[PDB]
Amino acid sequence: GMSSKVLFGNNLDRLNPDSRNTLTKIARALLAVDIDKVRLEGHTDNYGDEGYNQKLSERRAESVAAVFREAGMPAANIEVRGLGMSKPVADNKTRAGRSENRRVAIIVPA
Repeated sequence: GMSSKVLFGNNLDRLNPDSRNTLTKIARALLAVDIDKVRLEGHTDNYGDEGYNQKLSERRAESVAAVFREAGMPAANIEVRGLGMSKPVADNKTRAGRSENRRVAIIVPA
């Protein structure tokens, strides 16, 4: 369940109930131990153009941000960033790699 990486289907930007429940637990844990800040970075595969992917990455990051806000984390303490297709961690040549690029990274910055 719990992971810093949240995955999405091809061209999708929402969260199913299992994902939302997992993310609520992460959010509530961070709230409980009085963490200052969470940074949510949205990402895409490189299919489609820069702008298309930029906006998709923003929608993904916002979906995750909303779960943190609903759990009680103030918006002022959440940094939401879409990086589009620019910072892959896996191989866009393959389905498996593209799948691992379709993500939000949950970060607790120092």
